Amino acid sequence: YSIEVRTHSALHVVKGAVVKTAGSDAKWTTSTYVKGNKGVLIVKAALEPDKWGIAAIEALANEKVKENAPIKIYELPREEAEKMFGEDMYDILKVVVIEDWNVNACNKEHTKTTGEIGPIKIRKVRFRKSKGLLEIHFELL
Repeated sequence: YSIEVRTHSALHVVKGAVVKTAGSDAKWTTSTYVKGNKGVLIVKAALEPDKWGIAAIEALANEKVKENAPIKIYELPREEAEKMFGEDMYDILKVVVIEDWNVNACNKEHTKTTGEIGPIKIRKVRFRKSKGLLEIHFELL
């Protein structure tokens, strides 16, 4: 797999890892970004994490990677998708679903399973109190 195909599949894993810890406080992904082996996820959240709740994310991320879960893909019509899933899928349709972790209508090339992507390490986490946003830098090995 390409260095960025992997990277991009990580976005979904990291996202689900965020949802697990933050719960409802992960309001939505405002944006993402990919460059080489390095990625950035930006989420709208009320409060900021506490070092523990940052290691927890890198941990949940890597845990999902270590259980080599299938990155399920559905190419469904405009509707039908919405009945099967719903609001939780937005930021014909191409929907990427990591069972019980993340549902996302992404439109790019992904690895087949979480294993392929490999180890995820969180580099830096920035919070903007001004805007209510959480920025999460990471890269693969």
